[PDB]
Amino acid sequence: SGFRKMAFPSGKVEGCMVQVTCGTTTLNGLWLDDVVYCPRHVICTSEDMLNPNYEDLLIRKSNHNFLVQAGNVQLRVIGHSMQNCVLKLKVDTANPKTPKYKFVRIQPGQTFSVLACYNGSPSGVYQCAMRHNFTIKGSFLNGSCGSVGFNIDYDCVSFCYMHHMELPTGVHAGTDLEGNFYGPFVDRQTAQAAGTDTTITVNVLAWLYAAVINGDRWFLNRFTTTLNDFNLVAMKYNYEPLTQDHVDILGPLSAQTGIAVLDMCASLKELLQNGMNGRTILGSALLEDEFTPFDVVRQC
Amino acid sequence: SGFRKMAFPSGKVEGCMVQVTCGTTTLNGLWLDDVVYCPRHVICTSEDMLNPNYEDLLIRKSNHNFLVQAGNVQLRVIGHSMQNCVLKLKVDTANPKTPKYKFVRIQPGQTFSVLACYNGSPSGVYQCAMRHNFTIKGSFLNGSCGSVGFNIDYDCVSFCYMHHMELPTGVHAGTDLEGNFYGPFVDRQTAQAAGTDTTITVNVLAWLYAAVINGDRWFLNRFTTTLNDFNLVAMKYNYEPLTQDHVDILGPLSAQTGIAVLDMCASLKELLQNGMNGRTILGSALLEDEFTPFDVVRQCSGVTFQ
Ligand SMILES: CN(C)c1ccc(N(Cc2cc(Cl)cs2)C(=O)Cc2cncc3cccc(O)c23)cc1
Ligand SMILES: CN(C)c1ccc(N(Cc2cc(Cl)cs2)C(=O)Cc2cncc3cccc(O)c23)cc1
Repeated sequence: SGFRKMAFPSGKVEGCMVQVTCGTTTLNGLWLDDVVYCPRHVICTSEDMLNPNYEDLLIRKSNHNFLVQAGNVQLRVIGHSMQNCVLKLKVDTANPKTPKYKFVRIQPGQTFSVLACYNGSPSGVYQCAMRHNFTIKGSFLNGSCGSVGFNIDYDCVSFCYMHHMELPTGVHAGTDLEGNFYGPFVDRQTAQAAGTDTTITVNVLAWLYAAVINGDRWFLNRFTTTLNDFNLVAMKYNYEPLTQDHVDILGPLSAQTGIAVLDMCASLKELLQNGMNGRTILGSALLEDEFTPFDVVRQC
Repeated sequence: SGFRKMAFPSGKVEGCMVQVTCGTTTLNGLWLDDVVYCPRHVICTSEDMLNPNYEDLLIRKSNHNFLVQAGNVQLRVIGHSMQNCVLKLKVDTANPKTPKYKFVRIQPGQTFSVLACYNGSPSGVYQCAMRHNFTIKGSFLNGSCGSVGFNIDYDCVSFCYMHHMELPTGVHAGTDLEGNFYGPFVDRQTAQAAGTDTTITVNVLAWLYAAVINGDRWFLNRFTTTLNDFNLVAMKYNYEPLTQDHVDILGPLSAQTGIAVLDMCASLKELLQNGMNGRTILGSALLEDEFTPFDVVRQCSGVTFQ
């Protein structure tokens, strides 16, 4: 039984974490084969941060400017090029602990594990998901830039997030492992604000199905709804409109529990329309949208 | 900024995880040096677990009736011994991935990461607190037996938990890597139930302390309280009575954030006598007692681990 906000075994990612130092700026890097990936604003300073010209600032750099320390070893960088907002660094030695890896770009609502690191050494691991405003809510302090999000399915590790900045609202933004920012954000200190965050409707329903598996059924009702009726209620509560694709992906859980997906929407509709009543679902007194349908099946 | 349920990096632990197979039963082991640790109920069949005779099922076993495997590699068993509810298995090859480790037993209210393993392969890591009925609100299925709980201090691992059973309330309990059970539990299949629980007060205060640091400060009030005044209300609401040493542990937080402990105990006392009134603290509709003060220090200072 049981259900928890469980993350992935971080061991693969820890063996790839290095500490990149450029000038007086020190952030973590990700050492994969002969390349060390890190946010390109490592070459930037606060003065340049407003509207930096990275290509201009990069050609003014040489390999003797970049200090990479994988524990007690200084790494001989032999190449510096850019790829969007991710800075890549060629080195003479491939990382011995490099796992089978792949670079992916996730869609909003997808969950991934984050290895929070400071000065190249891991500090902790937690589970995050990509909000629909293209931000994440993880715990990050200054110097955590370069920490990565990932998802280990099979031996292969799917890198999908690199941490770059924290927004004024406290949420965090980043890029895929190719430097493309999630959302409209750019690697500049200029005023950027996060769009209003909608609740993940599909993940809450998947989380509910997990509860039924574990035995909680108080939220269930005899009602059902048409899909159009439910999304009209959902946006009233700042929820995400639910696609037919979302219904199809919730089918696998529907079969195992016997509850129709739209039948489960009615329980969600009543739950929003009434409240938690003090009772809890899986120990949570709120509705958890950080569990994709895949997460529910994998753990249950 | 931001607050998350964060666990220790599992990498040191993953390199100790092995599978153990005795007879028909397969479960997880922990390979440290030339000895692997697994719960002693591996030798048991479901028929035998009704009335087990653990001493006698040992000597019947031979040194080749334990199929231990580290990935595809298969380890060669030298000898076996039982230490309480934990079975120790000597093997020919000492583990080259053995980290700086030590066996610790945590007191209730302590938190620790629990790497979840199935068939000797790590599957997930999550943070658990030792509840005061001595159980764990964790996620476990069949084959999860042998998963261990641990803490990382400096570069030293602290193995503190081993998972054996699942109670019928959906909670879990086990031992302290020396076979010594946590709470009134035995490793047999005969009618064990989880005792009534009390909220960990000190981990609630630290959690509220975190809310202040990450902006959320609605709950603060001008008043202050006193241990005896507060604790009297605490027993009524099935809360832990707050002791002297609890405040000293929370002392660093009160200094770093600037509001007094007994001032903050007041914000809890009013909260536990008025409800949250629809407000959410760090976006949670209920109080969280699964964050020790050292846990939030680890997250508000970013203590790295080598
Ligand atoms: C000059 N330099 C090294 C530098 C480094 C980081 C930043 N920024 C601002 C921007 C980054 C980008 Cl990209 C566009 S603006 C950061 O946001 C850093 C940061 C990252 N994660 C968590 C944090 C938590 C608290 C405070 C922080 O500063 C945090 C600015 C300049
Ligand atoms: C025969 N054998 C190896 C065996 C191993 C474990 C058990 N038990 C029952 C007892 C364990 C102890 Cl100690 C005293 S009774 C377990 O509880 C195992 C278990 C653990 N966690 C999650 C589970 C989820 C579903 C089903 C499970 O069986 C789960 C019974 C027999």
